[PDB]
Amino acid sequence: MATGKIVQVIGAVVDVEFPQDAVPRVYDALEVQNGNERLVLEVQQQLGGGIVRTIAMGSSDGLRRGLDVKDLEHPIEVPVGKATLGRIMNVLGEPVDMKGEIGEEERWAIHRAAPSYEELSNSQELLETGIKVIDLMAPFAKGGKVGLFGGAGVGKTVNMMELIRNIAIEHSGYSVFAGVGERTREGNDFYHEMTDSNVIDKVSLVYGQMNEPPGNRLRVALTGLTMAEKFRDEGRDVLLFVDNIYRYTLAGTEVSALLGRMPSAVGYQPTLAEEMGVLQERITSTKTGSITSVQAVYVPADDLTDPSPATTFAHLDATVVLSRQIASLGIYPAVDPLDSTSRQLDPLVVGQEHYDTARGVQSILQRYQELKDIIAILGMDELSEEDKLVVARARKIQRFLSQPFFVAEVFTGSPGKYVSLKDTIRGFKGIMEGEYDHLPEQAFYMVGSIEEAVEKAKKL
Amino acid sequence: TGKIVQVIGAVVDVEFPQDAVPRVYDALEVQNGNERLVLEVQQQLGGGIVRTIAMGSSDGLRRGLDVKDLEHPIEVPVGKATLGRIMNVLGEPVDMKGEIGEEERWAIHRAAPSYEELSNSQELLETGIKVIDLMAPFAKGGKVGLFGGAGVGKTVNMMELIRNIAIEHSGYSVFAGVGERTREGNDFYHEMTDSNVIDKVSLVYGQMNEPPGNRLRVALTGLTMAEKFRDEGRDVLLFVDNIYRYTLAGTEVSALLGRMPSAVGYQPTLAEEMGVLQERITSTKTGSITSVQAVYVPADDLTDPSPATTFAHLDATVVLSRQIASLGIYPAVDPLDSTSRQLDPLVVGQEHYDTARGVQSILQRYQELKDIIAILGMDELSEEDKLVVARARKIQRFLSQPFFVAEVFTGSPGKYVSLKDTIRGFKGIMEGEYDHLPEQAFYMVGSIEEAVEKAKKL
Amino acid sequence: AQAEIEAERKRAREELRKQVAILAVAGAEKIIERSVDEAANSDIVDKLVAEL
Amino acid sequence: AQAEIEAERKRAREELRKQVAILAVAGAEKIIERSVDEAANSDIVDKLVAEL
Amino acid sequence: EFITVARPYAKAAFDFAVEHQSVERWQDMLAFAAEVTKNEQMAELLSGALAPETLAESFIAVAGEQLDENGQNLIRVMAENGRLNALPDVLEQFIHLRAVSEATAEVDVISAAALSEQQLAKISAAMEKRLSRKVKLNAKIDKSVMAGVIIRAGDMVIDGSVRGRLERLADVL
Amino acid sequence: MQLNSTEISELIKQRIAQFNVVSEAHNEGTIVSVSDGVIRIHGLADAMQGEMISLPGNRYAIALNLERDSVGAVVMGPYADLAEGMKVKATGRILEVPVGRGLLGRVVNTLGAPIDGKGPLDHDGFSAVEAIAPGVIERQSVDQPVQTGYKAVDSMIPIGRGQRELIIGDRQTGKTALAIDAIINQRDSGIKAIYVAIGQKASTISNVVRKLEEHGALANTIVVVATASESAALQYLAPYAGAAMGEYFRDRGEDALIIYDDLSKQAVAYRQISLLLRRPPGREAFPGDVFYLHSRLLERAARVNAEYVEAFTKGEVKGKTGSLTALPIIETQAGDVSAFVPTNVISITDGQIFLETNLFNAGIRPAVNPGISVSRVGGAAQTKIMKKLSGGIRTALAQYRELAAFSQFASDLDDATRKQLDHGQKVTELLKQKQYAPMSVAQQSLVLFAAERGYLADVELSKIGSFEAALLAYVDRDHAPLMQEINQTGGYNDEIEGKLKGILDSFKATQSW
Amino acid sequence: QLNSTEISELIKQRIAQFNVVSEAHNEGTIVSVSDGVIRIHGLADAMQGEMISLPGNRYAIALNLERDSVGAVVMGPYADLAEGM
Ligand SMILES: Nc1ncnc2c1ncn2[C@@H]1O[C@H](COP(=O)(O)OP(=O)(O)OP(=O)(O)O)[C@@H](O)[C@H]1O
Ligand SMILES: Nc1ncnc2c1ncn2[C@@H]1O[C@H](COP(=O)(O)OP(=O)(O)OP(=O)(O)O)[C@@H](O)[C@H]1O
Ligand SMILES: Nc1ncnc2c1ncn2[C@@H]1O[C@H](COP(=O)(O)OP(=O)(O)O)[C@@H](O)[C@H]1O
Ligand SMILES: [Mg+2]
Ligand SMILES: [Mg+2]
Ligand SMILES: [Mg+2]
Repeated sequence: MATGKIVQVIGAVVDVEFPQDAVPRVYDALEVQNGNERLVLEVQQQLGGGIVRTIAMGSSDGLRRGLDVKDLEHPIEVPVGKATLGRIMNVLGEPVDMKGEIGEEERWAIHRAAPSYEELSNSQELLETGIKVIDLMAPFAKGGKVGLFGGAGVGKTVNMMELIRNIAIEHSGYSVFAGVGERTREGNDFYHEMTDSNVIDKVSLVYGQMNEPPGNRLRVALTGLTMAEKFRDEGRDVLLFVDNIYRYTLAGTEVSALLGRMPSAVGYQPTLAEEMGVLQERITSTKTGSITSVQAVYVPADDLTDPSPATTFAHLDATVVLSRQIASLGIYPAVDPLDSTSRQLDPLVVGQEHYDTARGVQSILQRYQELKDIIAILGMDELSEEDKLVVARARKIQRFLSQPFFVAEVFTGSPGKYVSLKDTIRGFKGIMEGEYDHLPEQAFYMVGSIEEAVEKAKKL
Repeated sequence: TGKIVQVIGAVVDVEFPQDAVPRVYDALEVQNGNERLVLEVQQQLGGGIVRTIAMGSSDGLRRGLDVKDLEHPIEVPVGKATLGRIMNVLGEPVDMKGEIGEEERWAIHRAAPSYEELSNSQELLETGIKVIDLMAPFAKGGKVGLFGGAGVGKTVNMMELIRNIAIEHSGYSVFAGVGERTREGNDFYHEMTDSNVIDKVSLVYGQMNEPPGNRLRVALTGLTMAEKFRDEGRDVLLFVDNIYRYTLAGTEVSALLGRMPSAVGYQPTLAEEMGVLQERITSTKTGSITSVQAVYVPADDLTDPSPATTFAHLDATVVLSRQIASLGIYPAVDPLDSTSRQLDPLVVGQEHYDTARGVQSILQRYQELKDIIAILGMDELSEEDKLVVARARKIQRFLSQPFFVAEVFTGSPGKYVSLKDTIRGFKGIMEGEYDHLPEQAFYMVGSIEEAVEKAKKL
Repeated sequence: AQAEIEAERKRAREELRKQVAILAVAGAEKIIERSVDEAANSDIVDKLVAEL
Repeated sequence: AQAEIEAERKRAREELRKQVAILAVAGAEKIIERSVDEAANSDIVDKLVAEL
Repeated sequence: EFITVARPYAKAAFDFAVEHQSVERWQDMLAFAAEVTKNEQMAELLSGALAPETLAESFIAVAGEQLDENGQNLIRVMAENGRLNALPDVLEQFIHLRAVSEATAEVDVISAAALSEQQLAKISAAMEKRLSRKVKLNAKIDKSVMAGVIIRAGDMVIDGSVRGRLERLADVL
Repeated sequence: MQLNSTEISELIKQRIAQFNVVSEAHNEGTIVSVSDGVIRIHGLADAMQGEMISLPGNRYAIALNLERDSVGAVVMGPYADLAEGMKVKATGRILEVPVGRGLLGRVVNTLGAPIDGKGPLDHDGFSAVEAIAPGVIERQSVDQPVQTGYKAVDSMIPIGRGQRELIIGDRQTGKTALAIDAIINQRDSGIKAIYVAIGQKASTISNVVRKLEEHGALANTIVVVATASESAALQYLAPYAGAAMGEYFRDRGEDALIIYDDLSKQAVAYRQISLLLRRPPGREAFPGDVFYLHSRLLERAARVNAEYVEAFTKGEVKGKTGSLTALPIIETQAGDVSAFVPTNVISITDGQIFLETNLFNAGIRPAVNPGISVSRVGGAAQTKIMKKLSGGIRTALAQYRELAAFSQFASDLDDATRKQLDHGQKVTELLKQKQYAPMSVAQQSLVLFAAERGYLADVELSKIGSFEAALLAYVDRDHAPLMQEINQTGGYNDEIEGKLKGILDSFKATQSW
Repeated sequence: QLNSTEISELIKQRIAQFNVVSEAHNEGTIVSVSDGVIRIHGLADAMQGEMISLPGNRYAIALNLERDSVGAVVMGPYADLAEGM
């Protein structure tokens, strides 16, 4: 029987009054008929007597004051396990690929506590990406968390596509893709990319697109985490890709004002750090299984000061910062070496060879960033000859960090390149010393290995 | 019939029997001591309460005063009976002459003309000012806006536009003083009467001393008179003394009306309040209104919401810069920000368009060089960059001009310049015909002949 | 063309004066649901010519 | 110009529709109020309470 | 208006009156508590800054009829929260709750004439069929109705009038 | 003419015959307050959110706040005549607009009532103003061109059929000019056009419609208007009415191009509505759900696969993919992209075109900044000839600007740097283009072939413009069959390169600039 | 005009016997749960910074002593708490 009644509808937030002895628990699901369509509500707050404030998992349009609401005595539960592979699902775990019923054996609540302190692991096995700047400057480890920071239009999506192509096909294990707040076009293109390359059988996709109401976006990320946690607790090693962590926080901001909370900072909800931590602390590798995750992070107006990116910085292990200052020059991947960093970049993992190479590159680029200001007004003739040589070799290293990517074939009209870590280290050593002092700057731009930059120089 | 129940600043709440509640924008009336006060209805609250703005000083009002419900909005005299007379927001005569011989009264709240009625026109209207009709020329029946901060010459420029246009033009004119200096209204009134041009001009004055309701509604009063002359089929000139004061008088009352603040504390209705006023100032297939408006820019912030909203509503925009004015270049027009719908090769023709874009390009390049010049000095520049600077400085000086209303300030006779002389002069400067004259030769000269005659005596 | 259509306009007004009476009676009978042989056609014709 | 005149034609037609309809129902109000009958009023009630 | 803050008290009072089988007395008591609220001098006192308990005891002093320890305590509760001016709206919601509980509806019928009373028998039967409640009629004659009748029940209306039908057809431009 | 008015008088007589006498039943409320276009209604227990509420006269309101004991609603029209105690009836209806092919060449308001005065509409029924976009499985990848006719945009920033491309910049930088040129160029491409005007002054709309009428574009275009005089509820809905009209073509295998003008003024009207309804302000005083507003507006523009079209048309149309392309316009105050509305719209769209004042004053018009401008869909949107040539242009030009900055005080210039700087200046000069002068595919391809094969290299810079004009005239008179081949196919081959090489060699020898 | 803990069954309790102070000051009931904060009715002897014991061997710190209720912050998982505890 249905036992509650809608008493307000303001925007996406619905208030329901139940009898005072059967009030729904927090995060319980509720059900109502919005005409023909069934609608689900998630309980956020218990307030007053018998009244609960809820977020609609769907459009509020057509709701009336007075509609009977059924009390489902569980939170939102989603299908998990092998049945999800090759399927596209919405936030509620319903198929949206037309292929038919999921056919699950088990369903899990999307709300659950993080692993306890005793369960964590520190198995920092190095992982190669095949990308120059990432493998040198910000080396991955299996089971770690990676963040691709950047404002709009800097390369987060194609970088994540390149990483998917390289590791995810080679991984030999299941993968979960959470399209949090994603463009619908891009989800379609990714689905057909995975189907045509015939790897879709190993991946399960959860999509909450931009057009959907705030609740769907707010909880789709937790649905994806729940599937990844199901595969982890089996003992498998899984890859988790998140389209954009920022839009989860933004949906929280949308609902927060209507949930009666006073605002804080730059419009953000007061609970920003709590919500971020509660999501992020579930994405970890335990002693039973490992989750490796790549997360794209929107940076509003490239202001890395803004509370959402500034807050997410603390939760990651490797952080790659994509800068529009570099992207304006068209030199993709546009990774900033002076801002990107990783926990794995110390000699006890990387070895002294790799550590020394990376620190040398960082020092050279920092020095050049200082010299460039002198040049801009006083002119390069005013420098020391040592500083002139440093400027030259730094301006070469800057272009050598560029790499043509497979996935960007359409954009660059040229074939993409893959490079090993050993060859990358040798190339940067070669530029730091004299071996290539004589090549022009343009001979390095979007080349590939150092062994073919000489070839572009001969062509230039 | 009504009872006053609250008085908060300019806002008065009145209770009426629930079967008789006044409509929105109805005029109410209350006796305040030894005088009559009009209130205009803004909102209907619940339970027969109605919220109104006082068209006068609200001090001395008690609660519990009996209020009379007039059955109509504020209605003002219109037509030729208003010509040559000074009137208040309520349409009352404010000059010491007798009553206005009205034949008809119009409600000041009206709808804008329909899309079907609007008319296009491309007739360029000449002005005596070099920079305005070079950089931002405007047509008969269009809108012109003068944007500027405090004390940069909006009024002086508008007075030159009056002198030239509204005296070579033959039809009627309406001048609306909105929240500006009373001294300037009296000065304008007299110099109109001394010139015996007053009998072509209707003047409505809502100056700063007035309480907020008057400054709020006086602009609509002026528009109502201008619409009467337009609908008669005439060609009319409308001058608005400061449009910004209308939005500011909205801001002052908005909080007392119980409306949440927006943006920089503006009323949430800012765009609609400005739009409904601005859309009524339009030329029509029956008759044409030409409009010049001063637009005050608070704290010189051209990105403030009020100037920003005003920019979309105008056909020609002239932006006055304090930084130029402090050089003493008058009129202080910024040619890199001033712009017009009419600067288009089809309407102006190719020579004018090419000259304007050349001037614009050289001045932009000079802006690009000034940051180099500030640190290094000019000696580091290239020999072509030095020529760009040498010509840009002369262009900046040649945009200056003596005004007749500025005869009292400068002490030197005013100048009227034909458009052909402007195009010829700037084309000559950019082509380098005058590269041998000093900069001082170009400052405050009417025409290029006067520049060469000044150059002979340096 | 404006002059042409104005002449036809006054002609059409003369024609429609009759038709509007059929609107009056048909609307009265449809609105009152059943039919009614009302007598006082003076009111019909008074409106019919007066406002037109 | 010619297509303009054929647009103006429709603009002329619609206004006449509007005029005749409004003035006809203005006449019909007079006609119907003057033609009220108690049996017809009772038949309106007997209709609506039969469907209600 | 006080409706939203009056609802909780109205429910509590009706529930209590149901338990103690005193609904009728409570109605006649709330009528008096609402009527004292309307008096001039008492209204001035209610708008004052008296501490809750002093106001409550003065009000209870004027409200002598009130059943001690039940209605007077309701006054004390409302005086803690300063809702006494809501009493005209704490009443009438009590009446609404009573009418719902008694499954009874006032329904209104407006016509160009005094209806034939046989028509009213049919109308009352029809309303007791449309709504599963006993229906009290308090019909009216109205000049605005050209002919026919308007039936109004709660916030539902069934327009059978000639006026409404005309202005419904005149809409068909 | 007017005898046909007697015939339509018979039509009025038959209105009575078609009318229905049955008494309906409806839910009722009373207006309890009126202020600034917002009304509070007591009653209406059965009102739904987003429902049309009907007022005295022929006026409507949209129910937005369904609070306890009151409904808050916004009036879609002049509100000042409404009064407290007026009865109000709740319909069952959501808002719908007329839609169909007859709308083309008409100017209509946000409710779809014609305002051009060209008589009543012809239309194919009504469609809901608020509607959900096609899901992931129902879309198809964007891989067809929509030609702008501008060298800069079509070369550097290609727009595909189904893309959302933001036009962003400060005031008076050419934002509207670009969009109406994009409309004008569709006069013969088969793509239908919709121009939505939010908050503009009506005479500006009349002028833009006049320009559309001087060219051949008006017959292919729907103009939807909500002027600055109209209520904030008639604004803020106009984009959705335009979107419904675009969707009619999208869901029948036809292409539509919709230009939302000043999405920012939609945001401003929505802020007015939200503050008058006392909803809590967020950042910069906008409500929090403004992102949801713009995102659900812009996610409707999509390319749908043939299966969805067949299902929608019930088999009447088979094998055809429909597309709706959106070109929203945003105004920045001082190039400040960090404002709330610009950040949201930049997050949503598939790219942006930055127009900026420094380039415009320098005479670079259209003032497209090659560095901060981008198109996510990419060469997939271009024809093969334009793809092949244009790939190099935009990144080469951006690095040209960097190199010029670094060079500004270097006196010795190495030959590689000198080549880059000279080429960058000549390409920068080449992309300037006059208003209302769109260029076909063959013309753009020819001029880019002149640039990328170095035929410009020796040509002195001011003469580059006359070089382009003379080359177009020469090729139009002498080599038109190749222009037809390129415009129709868009193909590119070794014989195409050879024929273009021969044409450039022959022009540069025989002709004069 | 808005409600401040004016809920039907508490009001009915007071109507029956206004002097509910007869019940012990030591205890109270949860009347709201949201975002880790709970509002408690009762606890007349609560004091600033006092530990309040919750079911499940949990605690909350009393931070707002208000004229009708105590606002307390839960020192652990809170999502299972319910009004009437
Ligand atoms: N053309 C001019 N020649 C010389 N001086 C001028 C000229 N225009 C303005 N000024 C100087 O600027 C002063 C202020 O001018 P004006 O009153 O027109 O400014 P405004 O911008 O309209 O000011 P406000 O905002 O205070 O009304 C004049 O009194 C005069 O000293
Ligand atoms: N390609 C071009 N070449 C030359 N002039 C141009 C070009 N494009 C636009 N213009 C001119 O620039 C001016 C402003 O153009 P437009 O109205 O399109 O700008 P906008 O950014 O949309 O303006 P607003 O903020 O007023 O709506 C006009 O005078 C127009 O003629
Ligand atoms: N490695 C690359 N090669 C070529 N183009 C790139 C590369 N990285 C980014 N881009 C350019 O950047 C555009 C947008 O990048 P994308 O990752 O889709 O943006 P966002 O980071 O906002 O998701 C691409 O369409 C392309 O034009
Ligand atoms: Mg990305
Ligand atoms: Mg002044
Ligand atoms: Mg524009």
